[PDB]
Amino acid sequence: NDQLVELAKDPANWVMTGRDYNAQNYSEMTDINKENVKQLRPAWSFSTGVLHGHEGTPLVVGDRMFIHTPFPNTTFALDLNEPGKILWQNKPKQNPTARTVACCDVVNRGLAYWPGDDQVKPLIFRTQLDGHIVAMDAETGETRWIMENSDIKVGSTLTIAPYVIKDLVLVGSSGAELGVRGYVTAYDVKSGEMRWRAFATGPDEELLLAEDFNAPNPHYGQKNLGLETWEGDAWKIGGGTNWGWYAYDPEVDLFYYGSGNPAPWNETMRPGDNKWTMAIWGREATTGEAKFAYQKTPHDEWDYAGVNVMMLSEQEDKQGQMRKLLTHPDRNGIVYTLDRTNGDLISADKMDDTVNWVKEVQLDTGLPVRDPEFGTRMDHKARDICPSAMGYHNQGHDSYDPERKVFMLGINHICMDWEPFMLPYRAGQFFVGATLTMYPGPKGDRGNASGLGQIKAYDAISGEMKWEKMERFSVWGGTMATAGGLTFYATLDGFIKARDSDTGDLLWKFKLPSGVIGHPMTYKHDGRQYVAIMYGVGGWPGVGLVFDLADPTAGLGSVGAFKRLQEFTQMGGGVMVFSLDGESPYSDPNVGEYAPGEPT
Amino acid sequence: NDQLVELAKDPANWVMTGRDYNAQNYSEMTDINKENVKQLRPAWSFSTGVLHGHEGTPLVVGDRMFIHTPFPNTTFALDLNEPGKILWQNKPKQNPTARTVACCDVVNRGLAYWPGDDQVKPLIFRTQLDGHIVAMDAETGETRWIMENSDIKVGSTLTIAPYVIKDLVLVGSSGAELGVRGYVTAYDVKSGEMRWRAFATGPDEELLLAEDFNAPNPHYGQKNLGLETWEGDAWKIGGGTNWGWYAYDPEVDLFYYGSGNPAPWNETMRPGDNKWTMAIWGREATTGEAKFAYQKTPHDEWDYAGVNVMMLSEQEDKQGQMRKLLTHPDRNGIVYTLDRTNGDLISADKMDDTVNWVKEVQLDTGLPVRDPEFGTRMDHKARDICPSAMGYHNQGHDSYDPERKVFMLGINHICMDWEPFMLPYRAGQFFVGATLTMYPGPKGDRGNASGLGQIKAYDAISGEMKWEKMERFSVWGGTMATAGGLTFYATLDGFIKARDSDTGDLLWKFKLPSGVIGHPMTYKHDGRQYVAIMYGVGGWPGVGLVFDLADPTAGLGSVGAFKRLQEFTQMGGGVMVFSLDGESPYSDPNVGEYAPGEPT
Amino acid sequence: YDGTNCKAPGNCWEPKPDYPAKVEGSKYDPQHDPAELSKQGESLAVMDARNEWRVWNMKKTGKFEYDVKKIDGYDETKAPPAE
Amino acid sequence: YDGTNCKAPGNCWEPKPDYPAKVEGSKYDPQHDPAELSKQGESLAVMDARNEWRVWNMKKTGKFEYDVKKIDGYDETKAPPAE
Ligand SMILES: O=C(O)c1cc(C(=O)O)c2c(n1)C(=O)C(=O)c1cc(C(=O)O)[nH]c1-2
Ligand SMILES: O=C(O)c1cc(C(=O)O)c2c(n1)C(=O)C(=O)c1cc(C(=O)O)[nH]c1-2
Ligand SMILES: [Ca+2]
Ligand SMILES: [Ca+2]
Repeated sequence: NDQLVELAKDPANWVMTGRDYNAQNYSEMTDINKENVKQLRPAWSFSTGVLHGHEGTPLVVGDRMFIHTPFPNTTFALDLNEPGKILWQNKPKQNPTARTVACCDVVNRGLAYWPGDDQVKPLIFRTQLDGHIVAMDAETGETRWIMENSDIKVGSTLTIAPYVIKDLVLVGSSGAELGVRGYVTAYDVKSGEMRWRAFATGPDEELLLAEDFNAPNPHYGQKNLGLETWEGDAWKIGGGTNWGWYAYDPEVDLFYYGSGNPAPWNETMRPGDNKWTMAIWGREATTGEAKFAYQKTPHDEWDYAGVNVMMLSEQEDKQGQMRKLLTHPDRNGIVYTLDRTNGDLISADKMDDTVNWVKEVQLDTGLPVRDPEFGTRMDHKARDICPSAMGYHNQGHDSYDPERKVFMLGINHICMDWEPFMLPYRAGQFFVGATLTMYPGPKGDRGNASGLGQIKAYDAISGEMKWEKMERFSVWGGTMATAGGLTFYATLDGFIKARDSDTGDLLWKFKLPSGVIGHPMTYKHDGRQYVAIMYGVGGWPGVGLVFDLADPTAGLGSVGAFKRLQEFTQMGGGVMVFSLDGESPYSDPNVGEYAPGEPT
Repeated sequence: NDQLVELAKDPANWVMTGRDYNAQNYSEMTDINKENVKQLRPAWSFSTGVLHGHEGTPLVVGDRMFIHTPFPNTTFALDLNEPGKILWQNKPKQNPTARTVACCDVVNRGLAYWPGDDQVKPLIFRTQLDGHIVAMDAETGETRWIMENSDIKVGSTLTIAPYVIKDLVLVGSSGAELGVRGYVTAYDVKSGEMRWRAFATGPDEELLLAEDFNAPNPHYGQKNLGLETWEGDAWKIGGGTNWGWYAYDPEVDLFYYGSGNPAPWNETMRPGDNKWTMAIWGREATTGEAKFAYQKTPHDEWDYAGVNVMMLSEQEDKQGQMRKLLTHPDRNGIVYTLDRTNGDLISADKMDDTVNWVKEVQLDTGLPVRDPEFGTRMDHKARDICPSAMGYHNQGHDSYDPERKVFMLGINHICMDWEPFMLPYRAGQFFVGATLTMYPGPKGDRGNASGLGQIKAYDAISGEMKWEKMERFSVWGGTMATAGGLTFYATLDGFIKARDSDTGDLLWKFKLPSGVIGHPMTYKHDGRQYVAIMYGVGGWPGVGLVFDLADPTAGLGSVGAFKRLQEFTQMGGGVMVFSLDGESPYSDPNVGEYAPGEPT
Repeated sequence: YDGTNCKAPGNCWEPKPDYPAKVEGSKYDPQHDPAELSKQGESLAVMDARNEWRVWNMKKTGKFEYDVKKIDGYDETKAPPAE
Repeated sequence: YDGTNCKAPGNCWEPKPDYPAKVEGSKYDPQHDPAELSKQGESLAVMDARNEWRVWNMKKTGKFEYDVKKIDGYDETKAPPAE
């Protein structure tokens, strides 16, 4: 959508997940910088009325901030002129059974916005856990349409944030732990009429491939690999769901995203490279046809679901030429960079030397050289594999500083013990088939279950780490960088931190009500620069805390790794907003005060 | 307790509900005052991880802050040296059936603290909705003992905060809407052994009266009134439960508290004065024997439960006689002042001229001249009664400024339509018997349903209202006054405000995550004065929002009166602390950061 | 009924115009079931009962137990041992 | 199985030492009931079907309706009118 890129040029709004189509979570504003970040204070706050994981970030368009929530996923609209008033709220009615088939908490990653045209005013889009995608008028919040995308009767839910391109709203999918075959779908923003749908496994007509799919890199694989890499009909239940993020290049009209892990976790029950799970996609937006696809993890064996953030940038080649790129910090521990117009493999570095499932990735063949000593297989218990299923990087939406040309990566430092087991597939039931035991990586404190995270500034071309810092817990919510030389992010233990982008020094922080798992956002209102972030620990890291568990292997093996978390935070939910000296529309006490008049 | 009156002398501690036995919610500190107040910013915050109404106020004792919460009532302890750490938490296992017999949300008003002695260490006391009273080691949070005080099987729950005097802890009672006969019980802080117990209705022996009960004021009534002001055995389910607050004068060794309303609400079903419900009590802390008692509302007809706050002061009569007083702003819309040693009725004014169930309170007889046009009775729908069942004043624990000699009162402006109906009493089932329609008083906007609160500075002796200010919502959570000329209080629409104690002007306010129903508090730590408060709307005014009610008569009639509350706030739960420029232990970014290994 | 006409000190209730002086035997007679009106008291008795053993056991053992079923010497129909 | 010996472009899987090249027949045979493997596809089919009716009704009526049961002319076995 052209108007959306136009609206993104104004520091006034944050119209989509990663702020703009390049998904960089970067702001050109310098009001808040290294010099004055010490004076950053809370301007106002808002509780969502619901607990559980609060992922994603709010959207700002003019004098309005849009807030999504975890189950029952009610959407709120706040008046920025006086954040105290709630313009509107759309609260749906869902079958609480949907909560039953959610693998990793009832989270939701965000909303989407369509600029509207001369026929239909601006619309806000939301996805619901129960499988529905819905459109609502942005002014009043009243529902325009609703369509069914995923059936919870088969363990198919929705947690991903909808994404708008031109006149299409994209809807991903969740449920690989339930054996759901992954698929992305495009609906018309106005009618909600399905324009196309593309699966991650099976025949090439369901895979939706362009006549010249993977032509620039034939070795990546091309035709009929959707069936050929699976034994029998196993692909009908082979995951591949995309619940991560998107990116889009309007110039070549290609949006990018990653397909998830194959089902079940038991690798012995599914021989083959299981394509096209664990792949990076380059799909034509209007038609949905794939121009290229690169499988990062052939025949997965660790649940390295490849749905992570896709950050776009234009940097200089290692041979000295300007290349249009795509950087992607994967769950398997590798940070991939490709020519986003080719699928050309340019960089594939380990985010931490401790990654041991792979010795290295060959840039000429693109194949990862597995280290047999760390794979998984029936009748065997692999140990100290890194990364763990939670990966060295999860759902967190990171950022890129176009000026310093570095990526601010929120990393996880977790490894695991893994032993699979046989199990039948019953639609609607779980189809995992593996027992885990997770804990801190070699650089952490496995003795005390601490030191499970890291944040680093990475250079895609040189593959060098400008600076690295250890965090007590995994930095799960992503990051945001600004022209002010600051890199914001939040922690699971309750803080929003601001670091020096050049040195990685901690310049400021605040103790929010609860841990964070969403990414920071920034907008400008009434000539003032605000920084907002959501809080409310949850997601996979918090299932133990959230669902009061004690078995260390419970929560797909996450409960153990995070048993200490509860000593630093409890559940929560809301959005906290900051500014210099806590300046807000309420600095003048009277603003908002009751005056007999009419409805406030 | 003596050392308790001592710790109270140090501005670093807030050891009990109203800080000290005089229960004035007054601060001697001036760091924050009429000047700097505008530079007050959030220093840190904590999420309780639970929802629903958050009443009461946190207790601080040295380097620790204790926090109570609504069902499941789990207790927390924070390290003030670095608030991000949770020293300990005690989470009980209660029968969820308790929620079933709670009339007005599953709230809890506070904790109690016992300084400990050479035998046993300091103790933290809590009450649980399921009727248990429990002691815990204030250093580890380990349970010492738990006793059964209330039975939910008969509709008897606990919401009131425990109270410590000498080596005893007082436990109140809740359940009048379920026909529960009220009674206060005292236990040994160490053994948890029951010392005494006094009921509010029935025979003098169970009432526990002193040999000279009311000798000073015989006209108040004396022997056998708890049996003669009732027909037959009606008193066996009369109510009079005390769930408000206490006050204590160790000089005369007497504590004070107000007894609740009589059951049912259908007045026609219980003819008689209904003593001793709706009374002010003066009992010996060691025996529990009453020295005096005054019934403010004989034969209740409006649910003006007389359990409100008891603020002790030492002022001068109108005859120039220095008297140890007690001011009490009751639900009936009258604020009373008696001699806390004698029982003499010094003052009894109308908190607002709209009160119409009474003409006036004759100071000589001590009787409320009723106005038949505003009473209730079977087969009659009374209209426009003020105050409403919620009263012109509720559970909010207010404050008194010794120096300015005034009382900062948080008032409600709600009237109502009332209609009784016959119904059987069934142990464990609701026993109300009345349909109500509440709405804004005459001084508010009844068309738009706004303007239901007021904040006024009241002088007891002169009976004057220094200043008055109107709020769009009932100021429901009490107030706090400081030596700096400031009076803090929070609103239901989610703000914590500070007004000029002399002019009542609004000098500052902050938009908290959710509305407030508890009172603010302050303490000095690390040489810095902080102002903490709890947010999380709920309680009676919020039952409609918390339980999703749409019928205007639902919520005992509160739903219709607060139907607009939903446009200003959602549920929440936590505590937020403030200070000048929000300085805090974390002003040094590196405090509490991950510092593994042996640094030094 | 203005509340001033007191039958005696501390007792000033008077039937409102057109209402009985005694509800028993009137169209307003609540007719409460005594069996029901006594449940509260019975409930307090059992709790105090159980609580007695909780206080005793902790003194005699130095440890505290809530579940009376796990106290040595407990008996529903019997008070604690004089010790 | 190091992942570098490909049977063809994009196909580099090999059984680990001692493990079958085909699970069918081996002791690791999943034996997926075909009835089960079909639930998903069937589901998408019925949802897409209902969506067509939803889309059709808003276009013809002018107002939106989610519950197909309340759509004038809704027939579970047929697709909306070819118009
Ligand atoms: O198989 C799937 O489709 C799927 C879905 C989701 C989801 O929608 O939350 C997660 C996962 N897998 C997953 O493997 C995982 O690690 C995970 C973490 C989270 C989170 O929000 O913290 N969601 C998910
Ligand atoms: O008579 C009782 O025992 C009883 C108990 C309580 C309670 O437990 O808080 C309330 C009430 N009554 C009551 O009438 C009322 O107005 C009320 C308001 C609230 C609140 O916390 O906002 N609780 C209660
Ligand atoms: Ca997964
Ligand atoms: Ca009551």
